[PDB]
Amino acid sequence: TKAGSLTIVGTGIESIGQMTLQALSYIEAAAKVFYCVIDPATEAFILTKNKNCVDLYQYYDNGKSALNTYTQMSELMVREVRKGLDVVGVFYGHPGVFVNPSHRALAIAKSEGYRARMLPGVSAEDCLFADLCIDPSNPGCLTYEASDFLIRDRPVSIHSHLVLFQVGCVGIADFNFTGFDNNKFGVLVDRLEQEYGAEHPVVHYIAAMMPHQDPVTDKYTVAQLREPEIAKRVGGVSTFYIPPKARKASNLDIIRRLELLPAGQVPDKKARIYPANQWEPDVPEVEPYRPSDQAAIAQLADHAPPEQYQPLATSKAMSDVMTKLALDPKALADYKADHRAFAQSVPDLTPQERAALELGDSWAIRCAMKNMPSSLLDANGFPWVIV
Amino acid sequence: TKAGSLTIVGTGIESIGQMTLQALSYIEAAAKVFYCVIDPATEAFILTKNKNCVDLYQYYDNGKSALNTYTQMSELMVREVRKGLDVVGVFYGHPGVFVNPSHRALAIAKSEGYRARMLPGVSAEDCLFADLCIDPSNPGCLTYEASDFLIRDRPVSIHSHLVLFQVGCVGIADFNFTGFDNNKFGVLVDRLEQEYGAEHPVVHYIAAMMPHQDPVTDKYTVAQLREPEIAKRVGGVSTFYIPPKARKASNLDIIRRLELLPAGQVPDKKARIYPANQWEPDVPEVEPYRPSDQAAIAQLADHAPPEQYQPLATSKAMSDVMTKLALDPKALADYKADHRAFAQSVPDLTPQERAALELGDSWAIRCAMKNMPSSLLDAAREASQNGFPWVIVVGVI
Ligand SMILES: C[S@@+](CC[C@H](N)C(=O)[O-])C[C@H]1O[C@@H](n2cnc3c(N)ncnc32)[C@H](O)[C@@H]1O
Ligand SMILES: C[S@@+](CC[C@H](N)C(=O)[O-])C[C@H]1O[C@@H](n2cnc3c(N)ncnc32)[C@H](O)[C@@H]1O
Repeated sequence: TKAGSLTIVGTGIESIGQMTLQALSYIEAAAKVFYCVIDPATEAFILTKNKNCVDLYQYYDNGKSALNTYTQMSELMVREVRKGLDVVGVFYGHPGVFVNPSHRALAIAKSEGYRARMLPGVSAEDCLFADLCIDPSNPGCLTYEASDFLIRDRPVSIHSHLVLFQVGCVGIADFNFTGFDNNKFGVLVDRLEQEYGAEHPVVHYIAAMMPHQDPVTDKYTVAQLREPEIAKRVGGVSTFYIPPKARKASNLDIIRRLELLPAGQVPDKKARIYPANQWEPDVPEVEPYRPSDQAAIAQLADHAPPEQYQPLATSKAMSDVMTKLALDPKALADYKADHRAFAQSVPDLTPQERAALELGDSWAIRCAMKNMPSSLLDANGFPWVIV
Repeated sequence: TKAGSLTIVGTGIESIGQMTLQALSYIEAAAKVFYCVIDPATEAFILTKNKNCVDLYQYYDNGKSALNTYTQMSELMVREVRKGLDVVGVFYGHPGVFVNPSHRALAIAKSEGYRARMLPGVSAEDCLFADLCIDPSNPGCLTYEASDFLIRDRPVSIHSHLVLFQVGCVGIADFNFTGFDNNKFGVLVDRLEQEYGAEHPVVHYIAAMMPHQDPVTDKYTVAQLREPEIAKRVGGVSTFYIPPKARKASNLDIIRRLELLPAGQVPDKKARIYPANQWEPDVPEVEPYRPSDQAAIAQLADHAPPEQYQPLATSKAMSDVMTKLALDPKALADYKADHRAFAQSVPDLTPQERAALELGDSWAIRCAMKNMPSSLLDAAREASQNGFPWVIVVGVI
């Protein structure tokens, strides 16, 4: 209703490639773009996509508090929203993951009654999972800012993943163009030694920022982090991953109340699904091809899709319109204003496809796009993860 | 040297738009594509981008263990890798976040000496942060699978964010096409009552899967989750967000070791940085425009970029090649195989740009694309000494 909007989007971590299709489309559509990114290829790429961009990075300065910079960054965006423009703010990675000015600007915009939305992006933690070959679900994940971790004495779990952002700037309030002197780093190492022990592994992680670079995935002991040559390697794009120390056992009361037991059984805490976490100290080898695995693979020769499976059965015209709604913010806005009007103007849709667009309900769109078998409907069927 | 590769990529959560540019380019470049996605528009989109796709979802069945299905899905991918093909597996969201077969397939491919890589994507947790307007950094974030949370008695922190995936299938071991009766949901609700109290908020979160839909961001008390009408709403794509019950105070020893109070002390721990988390119970109003904020804004009129600021100073030819390397997997592989030959054949690069690309060093590329000041070039010679952005979470910093 009110003129003016703020859409905050991400670029991902690795230059250009980790930007989402929707982030790109919003950058292109914006009246004005404000950006804070940390590699020039991504900056150059953004400038090719919109003629009215402002680099927010110029609002940092030596001995200028980060908070004054962030107040300024968010005010530059919100000023343009107040003038009635469709504004896009761009921050590297996920624009809401360890970022101050995005949240400020959106909350101000929202409080003054403008449309305000954050679009998710690929974070450094997303890259971490991908590059270190770990899954937050197994065995759970604790994520902290390193200074907050120390100052608020945040709990660790030795049975779960621990991820620490900003380990290169422990206790730092003021910006500096030649980087952080991280001489309170030893305080973090003290905490890690107390929680995990001197010989426990810490993985120093830096996601590749350019498409041809390898990630840094260097394992050190907690004690090695005290060596000057090693502590020097930790910088402003460094994250630590600390693997679990032990496997947590199962709670017999919950096992009973969930009915996961037929008489006596033995699914051990150390009996793991392949593959095991390679960073975790003293983890045994797990066999990828056990007899049960071999038997499942043997069944592939006789495989047919089951009766209840729903094959895709759509059309070029329907696929085109669903793609357009995802990749054209203008088309989406029109559809959102008037389902019926929009749906009538779409060429080459079948009566079912048109009807389904008119309603906009998930089931109608699903039936138009998937053949639902008879065996299924005599009862929206989803995959999960076993941990 | 060994022929064949496995690249596993995500599609994000919201249909089509949340796919990354690199996920798309790998899908297009693949010899064979294997996918597991949960909306038809994303599925249809994938099929327009590659001619040799296989839907992995057909390997689920009633009375077939999930583990057997996952062994099968991974083996379909790795079989094609062993034949020397560039294979791409595709999973919705981030392909390594609450997903079994991706990790298995990659670990096998890696162990047998094939090129193997996972490309990250946008997870449901990423969507959650964006839609619920929260930052994992403030005040820290614990993320669990709901059944594992109960069975292993995983610890909560009442001072940090808690995110629980798979709240719609508590204790469920068998696959079935017609969904699941979440009959053991009450076991989760008891644990949440124990940890947080009956009146503590729980946010039922479902990210929009189609671009036109709105997310579900429905706040309930723990007690309200016992009502059948409310419990019925929690399904297979439901995640719970539980906000902090209290703010944690600061440690005086660390405040002293980090030298964060020259004057002694201030009088507050809940004098928050704007904005506050609007899901927290009894969160006070935070002032966005304090006198210090107004003073910072007043300085915008006279602002000039500092001397040390590095303006972009590149060329179309350089921007084009860096974009190509990011969006064309074949160009990237060629470049990686021989930096110098690749660099020689790029048209219209300046001598510095060519030299930078020949080396491949990130510092050299940066210096070819930005007008660097002497002081920053001085510091780099005698780890990367650049000012990078950082978040402030602790008010006293
Ligand atoms: C202000 S935050 C911004 C994070 C960003 N919004 C994201 O989505 O990851 C800066 C911190 O993110 C992490 N980070 C940024 N780039 C990284 C990279 N290439 N590899 C590993 N961690 C990184 C580091 O912990 C760094 O101190
Ligand atoms: C097997 S996992 C796969 C997760 C996916 N790889 C990702 O990156 O989020 C399924 C679980 O993810 C979460 N999930 C999936 N889709 C979601 C949505 N649209 N909104 C909220 N949570 C979702 C739910 O917790 C669900 O039970």
